[PDB]
Amino acid sequence: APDEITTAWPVNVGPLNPHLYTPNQMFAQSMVYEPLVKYQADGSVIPWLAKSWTHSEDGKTWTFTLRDDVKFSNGEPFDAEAAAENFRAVLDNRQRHAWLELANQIVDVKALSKTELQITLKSAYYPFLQELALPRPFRFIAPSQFKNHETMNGIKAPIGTGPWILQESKLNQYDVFVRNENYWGEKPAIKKITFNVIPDPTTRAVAFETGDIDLLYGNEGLLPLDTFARFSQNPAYHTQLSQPIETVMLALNTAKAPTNELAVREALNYAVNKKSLIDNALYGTQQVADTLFAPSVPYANLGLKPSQYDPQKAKALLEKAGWTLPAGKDIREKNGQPLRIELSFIGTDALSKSMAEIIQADMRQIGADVSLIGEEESSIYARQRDGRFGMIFHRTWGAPYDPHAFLSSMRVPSHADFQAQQGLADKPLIDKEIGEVLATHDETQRQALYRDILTRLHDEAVYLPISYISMMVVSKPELGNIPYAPIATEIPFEQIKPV
Ligand SMILES: O=C(O)CN(CCN(CC(=O)O)Cc1ccccc1O)Cc1ccccc1O
Ligand SMILES: [Cl-]
Ligand SMILES: [Cl-]
Ligand SMILES: [Cl-]
Ligand SMILES: [Fe+3]
Repeated sequence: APDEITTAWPVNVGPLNPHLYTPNQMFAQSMVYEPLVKYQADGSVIPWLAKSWTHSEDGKTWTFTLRDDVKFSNGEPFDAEAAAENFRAVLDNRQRHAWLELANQIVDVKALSKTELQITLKSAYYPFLQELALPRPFRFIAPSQFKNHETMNGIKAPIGTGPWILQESKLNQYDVFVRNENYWGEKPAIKKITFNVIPDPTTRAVAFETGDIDLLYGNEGLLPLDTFARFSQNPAYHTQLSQPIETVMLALNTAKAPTNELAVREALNYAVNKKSLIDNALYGTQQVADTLFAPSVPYANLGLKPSQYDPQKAKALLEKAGWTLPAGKDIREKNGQPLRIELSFIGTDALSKSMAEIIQADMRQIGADVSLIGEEESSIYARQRDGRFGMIFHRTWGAPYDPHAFLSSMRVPSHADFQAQQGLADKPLIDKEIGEVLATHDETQRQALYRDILTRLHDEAVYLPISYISMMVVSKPELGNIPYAPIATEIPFEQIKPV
């Protein structure tokens, strides 16, 4: 059976409501549900469920011409009415989509005919098409599967137009997908995909070694990185490591002592030998990051000055700010108060703990006492939401979220980035400029605004960028080369071709 594969995920795929978040898993929502326009690696979108579109003067009114040959997996038609109903269902839950500015921008969605769909916006929102292309929430479930003409209170069957259909799910055991034999587009070569629920990274590696799974595909947490490196030399196996997809960093709390001091945040940014951190904890598998966004990120090639590892400079910065060493102690003090910073992380995540131990050791060497606070996932999520941290691990979102959607979300108070930035004197100016950059028509102004926002965030040392991380693959050689999807959160199962 070379047209059936078995893979793994730490949890079940969830209900596969196209319009909700946890516990829905994005890769799976993307397997079943499809967008009007599809994101491509080059930053553009191509026609998808919409074959063409135009906008008014006045980029506020958009009219999409939809395909007329698409059916949902249950045989019901996809048309402008079905699409319009989906937009209504999403926007009936508007507050849950605040992070995504398109959700605050849509004023009206109307089916003008079976094939003409009209969307009107508040303002001329530039990233409109890219946001329609996201895994969620703007993808389409058969409206017959709404509950009481909504999706925010749940759905019936997870019926999409996509190339995969969920066959069955068993909580804490597995999820099975089958090829859609009535897909409007190209038939996948793979007919069946089974996801075994395997929460532990070493258990996932063991399941591969035993032959129990055929494919593992994910970020730096996919499997232990020492094991991945051994696998890459094993001629019985296939492995891949993509080019970097996003940044991993610390976020520093500018509203909490002692990270409220610019000098402290600058010093911390000179204290870490990132190459050593990566060679120590990540087995050399990732790239050093010195800016929030890699220079390859749209609008982010700004020539920002890196803070290279320089513990002499880190110490001098702290000294100048009045943090000095008592005899004969290693931890600096100012006004008799110790230079102590809490780093909270998920206590069961071994990679986080490994990185945190390295960070603690590096910062001790410059006289900062980092306290490691390892907690359960729920408590960490609460800390980020509410600003109850000194430092936390954080990551960017990858294409096409970076930079515009990541920046957009910095304005949302109940999230880590706003919370980390809350202490900055220029936070209001930053949030103003983020609003402006999303709305601006003037392309030179757009570049200037991105420059200013990213330059302030960099110069104010809000983050401590660590690494640009890659997607990783481990596979049975019989599966062949495994492609990557343009959207960092999607897995392109329909492009796998064992041939
Ligand atoms: O992540 C948040 O801060 C809030 N999420 C909005 C932005 N995410 C997009 C999304 O969830 O679709 C960004 C994102 C990008 C890439 C991978 C994962 C990911 O979540 C919504 C969100 C809400 C509840 C639980 C988990 C969630 O992700
Ligand atoms: Cl989740
Ligand atoms: Cl490797
Ligand atoms: Cl001072
Ligand atoms: Fe999210």
